[PDB]
Parts: sequence; C-alpha cells; structure tokens
Amino acid sequence: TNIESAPSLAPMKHYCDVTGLPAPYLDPKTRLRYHNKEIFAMIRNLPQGMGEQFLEARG
Amino acid sequence: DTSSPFFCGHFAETGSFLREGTNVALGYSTRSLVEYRLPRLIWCDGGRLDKPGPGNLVAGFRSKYLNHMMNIWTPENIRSSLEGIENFTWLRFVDTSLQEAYRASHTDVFARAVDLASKQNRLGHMQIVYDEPEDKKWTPVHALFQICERENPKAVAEITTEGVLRDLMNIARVKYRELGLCRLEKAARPRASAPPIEVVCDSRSAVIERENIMFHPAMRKALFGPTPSEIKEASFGPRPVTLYPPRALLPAPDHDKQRFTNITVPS
Amino acid sequence: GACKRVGRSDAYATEFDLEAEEYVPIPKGEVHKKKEIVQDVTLHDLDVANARPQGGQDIISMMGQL
Amino acid sequence: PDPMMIRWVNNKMGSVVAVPEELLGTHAGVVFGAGP
Repeated sequence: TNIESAPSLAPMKHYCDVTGLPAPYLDPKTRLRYHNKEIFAMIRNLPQGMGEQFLEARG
Repeated sequence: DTSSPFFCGHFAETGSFLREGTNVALGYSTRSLVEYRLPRLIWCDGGRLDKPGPGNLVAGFRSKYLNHMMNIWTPENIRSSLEGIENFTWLRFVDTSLQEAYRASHTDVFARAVDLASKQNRLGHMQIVYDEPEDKKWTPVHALFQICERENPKAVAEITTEGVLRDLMNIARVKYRELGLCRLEKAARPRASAPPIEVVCDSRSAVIERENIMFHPAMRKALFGPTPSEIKEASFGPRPVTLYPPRALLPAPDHDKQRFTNITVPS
Repeated sequence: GACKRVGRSDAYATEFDLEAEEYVPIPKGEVHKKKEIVQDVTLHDLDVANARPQGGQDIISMMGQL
Repeated sequence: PDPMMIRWVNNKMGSVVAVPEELLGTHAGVVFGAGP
C-alpha cells in the first residue's frame, strides 16, 4: 500500500536546464547543462542565488 | 653509447617525468605519418566487395553460393564423384579424408601450416619397423599413393649408429656455425624503420577491422605459444588434452646476439 | 548467414559521455524485410572461387610478394 | 617441491626420476603408476 511507485534504471538523455534545447556538456563551477556559448556566458555572469535555483527546478 | 635506426612513424611523447610516478601503463601508440584517408562509404558501408552490408547485397549470395553450395570441395560434391574414372578417384588413397580436404581447401597457407604443426609423421617410421624381405614393403592402403612420404633416406639416416649420413644431410648448418656467422657483429642495418600504412577511416568498424586483421589474435596465438593458464589447465587435468599452439611456432633466430630487432648495444 | 554490426543504438547513447561508437537511430521500418533478387554469376568466378580461397579467409595475402 | 617439474638425475650408481606429489593425481602419473 502506497509503496507501488517504481524507479527506473536506464540511460537518460540529459537536456539543458537553462533553455529546453538538448545539451551535451556541463560545467565544473555550477554543474549546469548548457547548449552553446551564449548560454555559457549567461551562466558565468548570472547574479548569485539563482544558479542553485536552476538545480532546484531540476531537482 | 647505445643506438638504434631512425624511426619514421608517429609515437606519443611523454609530457613530464614528475607526473606519472610509479604505476604507469605503456600504450602501443606507433602509427605511420604516411596516412590514407578513406570515407566511411568505401571502407565500411558498400565500397568493399566482401563486406555483406546493405547496399552490398551481392556479397552474401556470392559468398554462400561460391564457397558452400557450388563448390567442388564440399563433401557432398565429392561423395558423388569418387567411384571410377571420375575426378576424386584418387582421394581414397592419399592419407586424407573429406573433412581434411575441406579444411585444406578453405583456410590460408598459415592456418594449414598450423594444422600441419600437429600431425605426427608415421610413414617415415614404416621404413624403420617394416623393413624385412618377407614383409614385401607394407604400406597402408589409405596411404598408398604417398610414395615419396614412405621411401625416404632421411628417416633411415636418423636411426643409424654412426652418423655418417646425418653429417651430410645438414652440413650447411655445421658450416654456417663453424664460420662464426652467429657470433659476428652485425655490420649493416636499415637506416629507417616504419609501421605499416593504415586507413584513417572514422567509423568504429574500421578500428574493429584493423585490430582484427593487422593484429588478428589467432595468428599471434598460433605463432607465440600457449598462455601459462592454458598450460596449467592442460598439465593439471586428469586426462591428456591438446593445445592449439602445440609448441611455440616462432622460428629459431639464426643470429644469437641480435634477434628480430635492429637495436644496437655497444661492447 | 551474413551479419554486420551497424552501430550502437541511440537509446543507449548517453550511457557514458565519451564512449567511441557510431550512434545510429533505430530503423523505422519492419524487422523482417522479405525481398527477392535475381543475380548472375559467371563461370570464371566459379573457377577462381573453387581453385583458390578468395577474399573471406585469405588473410595471409596481406604480405603481397608470393 | 616444484609444482610441475619432473626431475631426472644420473650419477655413477644409477639414474632415477623423481616426480612431485602434486602430479600423481594428474594424467602425468599414468606412466609412473599413479594415474587418476
């Protein structure tokens, strides 16, 4: 009862978490999937307190 | 002052000494600076007339119906032509079988030599044992036409008390050893060495084909010898078992100081 | 009985992140395609394929000289 | 006490072959009279 939820075990296709486009590589400083160099620029100059909110929206 | 010949290929230079301290792993990074750039359509997909991929739809049909159906060496196509004036009349009398001929007419010169490497000769021994005037020169009927295998002076020569004929059959080796052509220092050497040219094709199938042809571990196993784990499982068993390299089929190098290399050590 | 490995499927693409295979998509057709082919063989190709081993297992031909 | 080496020694008196104990259960003891 209420323990019938089941997880998975399979390769997941990791997408971007700034935009919704498919992103193939992350960062060392903030660990964000990102599409290209414009999104890398906006990641590396964003005001503090939001780079954790992207991972909070992702989990 | 040590030395070596010039090397034409492209190896991998080590970065620094103070990084890879104790537990390091050498990598076979030898590649040729001469390259040959093929696409993935010719080298992989449908440019080869042997690879049976889609687009090359002929290479499966042609393989089967030229190597196994319309072949004059398959045992069904021998069994119908073995009874008289027909073409495989003689196959009963040579010391073979249908499977012997079918393996001999599909392998290489190499794998057929490995199959010869595990066949104990006995028709030379017939001349040692069955050597009576009453015995009327007995040969097995399934080895009748192998005449030159049977009457051989070397087999009788290897048995005699005085070696007056064993000192004539291999006098080339004795003269080659007594002149000191094995202890003589190697005066000449090639001025450049190189690895073989490889194909720079950027599929995984190209790397698989390169490491299965250019290296091809069956010939390496048949050339260098058995694994010591295989020697343990073949020598601690309850029954005698055979080995696919029955001995190390590397030939003995005919120069003792410098074998199979070109590296020179001062002395 | 002829087989070719086309590649690794793109569902298992991002298992690791720098594997080296050829990631190709799953074919959007049948699994069992049945087609017929009319095809010719010349008798000289029969002669060569029955005389000497050709192409498939003839790996000692990479030496070249004899 | 070698694992798989069979010793032969020939002196002025005779010549003897020593077999290790670990090979008597194997197939190498069929000639020497041990066997499986």
